[PDB]
Amino acid sequence: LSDKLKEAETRAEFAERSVTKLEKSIDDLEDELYAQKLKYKAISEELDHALNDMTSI
Amino acid sequence: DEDETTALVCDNGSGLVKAGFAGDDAPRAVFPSIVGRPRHQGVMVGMGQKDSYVGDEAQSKRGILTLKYPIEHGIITNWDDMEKIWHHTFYNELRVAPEEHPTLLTEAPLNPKANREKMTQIMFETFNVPAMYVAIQAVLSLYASGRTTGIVLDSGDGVTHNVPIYEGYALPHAIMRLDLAGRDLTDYLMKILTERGYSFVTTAEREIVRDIKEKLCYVALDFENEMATAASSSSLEKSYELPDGQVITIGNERFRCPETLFQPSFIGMESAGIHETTYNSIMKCDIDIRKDLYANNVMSGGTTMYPGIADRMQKEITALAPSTMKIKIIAPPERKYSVWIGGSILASLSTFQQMWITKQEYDEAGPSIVHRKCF
Amino acid sequence: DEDETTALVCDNGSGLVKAGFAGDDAPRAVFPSIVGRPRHQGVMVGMGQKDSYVGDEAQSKRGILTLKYPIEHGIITNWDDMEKIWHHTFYNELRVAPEEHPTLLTEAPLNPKANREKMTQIMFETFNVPAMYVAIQAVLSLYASGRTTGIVLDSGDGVTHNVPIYEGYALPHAIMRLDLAGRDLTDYLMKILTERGYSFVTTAEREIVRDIKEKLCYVALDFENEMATAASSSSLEKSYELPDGQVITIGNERFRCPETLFQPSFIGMESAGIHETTYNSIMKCDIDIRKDLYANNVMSGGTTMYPGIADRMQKEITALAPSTMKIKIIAPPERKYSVWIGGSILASLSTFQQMWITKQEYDEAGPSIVHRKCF
Amino acid sequence: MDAIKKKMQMLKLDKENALDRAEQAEADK
Amino acid sequence: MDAIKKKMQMLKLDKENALDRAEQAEADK
Amino acid sequence: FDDIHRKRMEKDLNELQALIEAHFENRKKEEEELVSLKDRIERRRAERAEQQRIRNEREKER
Repeated sequence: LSDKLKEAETRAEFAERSVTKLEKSIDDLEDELYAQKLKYKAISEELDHALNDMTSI
Repeated sequence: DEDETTALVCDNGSGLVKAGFAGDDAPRAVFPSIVGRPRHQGVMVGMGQKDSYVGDEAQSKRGILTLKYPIEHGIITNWDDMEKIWHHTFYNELRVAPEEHPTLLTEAPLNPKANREKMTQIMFETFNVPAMYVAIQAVLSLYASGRTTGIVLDSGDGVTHNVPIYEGYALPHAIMRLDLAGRDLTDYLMKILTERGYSFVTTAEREIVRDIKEKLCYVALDFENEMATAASSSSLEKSYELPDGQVITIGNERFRCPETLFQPSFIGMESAGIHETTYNSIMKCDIDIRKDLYANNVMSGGTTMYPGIADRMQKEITALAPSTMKIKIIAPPERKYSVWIGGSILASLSTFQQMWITKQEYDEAGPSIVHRKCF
Repeated sequence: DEDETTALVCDNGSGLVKAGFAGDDAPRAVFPSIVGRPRHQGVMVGMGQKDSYVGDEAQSKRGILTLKYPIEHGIITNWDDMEKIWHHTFYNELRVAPEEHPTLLTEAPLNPKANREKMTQIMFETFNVPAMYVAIQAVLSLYASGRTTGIVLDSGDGVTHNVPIYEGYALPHAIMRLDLAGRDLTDYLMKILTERGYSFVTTAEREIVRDIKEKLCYVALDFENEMATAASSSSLEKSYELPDGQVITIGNERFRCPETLFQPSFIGMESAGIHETTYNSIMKCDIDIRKDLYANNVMSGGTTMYPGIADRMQKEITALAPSTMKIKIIAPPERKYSVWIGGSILASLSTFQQMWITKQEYDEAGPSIVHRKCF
Repeated sequence: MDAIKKKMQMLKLDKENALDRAEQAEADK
Repeated sequence: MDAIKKKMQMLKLDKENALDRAEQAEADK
Repeated sequence: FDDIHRKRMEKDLNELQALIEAHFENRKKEEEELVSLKDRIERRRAERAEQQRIRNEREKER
């Protein structure tokens, strides 16, 4: 039990570490990703918005 | 799904097959003219796996398939593969079994008779089509474009045909058939990209180069000046994303490949290019024909969608043509998709119902009948 | 030690380095394109010991070295190791210095341009050669064999090129560059000898297998028959003695390896074999060319020295080729080293002395100059 | 630029046709 | 984009000018 | 015929205005809702992360 606990505690730490590491890489992913997400579509949107108007000549 | 025995229509090239039904103004589906086969020994058990894959299946599973094209330079050399393509093309996606509907297939005006005979035989004996017709691609292009007169350049993957038609009449003595085509342009690009450090030798690699060409290449209005800058500076280079995340950067090769249409010597071809091929067809027609053909250079088939080609072909003919005369190219956005559309137009004309070979006349005469009935 | 400013000639491939002076009929010395480096920590003091070893030094001290080849299937990437190979080739073998002699190097016709530019740059900037000339291996292969017309089958360690030349002209659209070579045969043999219970995975083991291949292998005229007997009886087995005294007995692997040249699928390659690429390179040429190319299929490079290879390819080409016409393979004893000889022939032609890049033009333009000056 | 692809065809065709008319209108004499 | 604005207006003008020239020249001829 | 061209301009300009609005508004709605939502998700995750770091320190003392 001590070894299973050490392994489970080690794994509790590694798995929780992986969870907070991924929650962080995901946040750091998603947050940087939303930046792309919010600006790639807004830039391309607004480019397309502008295109409707850019082409009004 | 259909409520009438409308003919089914297909334009089967050495590249792709466009398909839909007679009476429409567009194909409903497009398939590559490809049948793929695995080149590896199966190790796992119970993973399905076909003996061969067809059309889009062949490309989707291509990682381990060798991909073959049943059509070369305008004709079918492998009709067992075309039967699988036609089942898929007519029944799996369009959802119509030819057994209850007439079928129209297309060919170049000088296309070997053996090919129109097999197209007729296959649809009557394998698909039990009630009727057949094999159409001239030039006729179909002119119908779709709203012309009865012009030089039809069908400049696709297989062969460039180049046929003058005036007031609906063929002028066959002025046909400049040329063995210069889109498949050769691709082969040239593979060799010049090899010079740049990106060798392509396998099927997957060949299909990548054809994708590079279709997305990055152009002919340019003025090749030598465009090359002078593209070959000297990164400012005219464009990248392409390869399937594995790697990239290729391409300079003058971007237009040097398409240029083979105007400079066939790049692939060892004895030709002055597609614009002299076009010009000579006009030149060989009667003097009161020439004015209408100069005013009607008709664009159909592939390669007609390269940037700079519509403007380049009108300029190149103008440069060969007499002064005073107006040289004009017929090259709308619906350019090239004119051959499929014409198949639909012809199949559905009231003046063309008597031109269908029925599966009556067919069995009494055999497939050689197409040579007597289609034109 | 030379009494004239004769050009130096060297074939720096993925396998061997061949070198001598222009005007001779053979390289004076041949050794592997290898630069070796210690893979162990030193413990004795005052032992000398180099950071890197070159050529025969690399093989002589290989017990503790990892050995690398700077040329990758025909292209130079590790130019720093090649500077060491050239310095060794010129100064410790030929006893010449490029500074006092113009130098000729060679590559395949579809070899990436980077190879010719880097070879030019190093010989001018680190060796101060007064002039340079990058030759085509196909040109040199036909000069050595005595042809102006024929197919160059240069099937060596790096890449098989397959190029038709007619009356001294290239017919480039028909070149079938193939990723099938002597280098793949060495690795394939390591894998099939593993099947026999003798695993080979390391550099020393690879050098042992390259020696087994070079001394025991052949292709045979009839593969399946040779296979059936080799797989059934000890009468077709041959032993090999390893450097450490071990003995390996090899049966059908003796030819199954080399057979990959005709059946590339053995190593996972999408190819019909070297006889089909030879055949198609001719079939893509005009009919007034084909009559001369089929009668002159010319061998150059390694693997062409295998028993049954000229007869095996001639048989397959003949089987694919039309009748009446004669099909022949030219396979002179000056094999594997004939491209070097061709280099000597080119370097010494009076008609070639205007083809040199001088070390004036070079510095004004930079190494890209080779792309315009050589061919 | 879909708007342009079609407007481009419209204007090139309309100006070319108008120009062809301008040239013929005078050239006919 | 300048290319589209400048040429759409110039090609539009070639058309309008050519159209007027056709009418004018036709009236003369 | 020229009515086709007029119809094309009518649909393209009705579409242009619908588009200038849809292009911008679909992004402003999705994008501002997304950052507002994920600004909160980001803050909530950061708060939870701090709380877990504190929880880990407390267990280490235990």
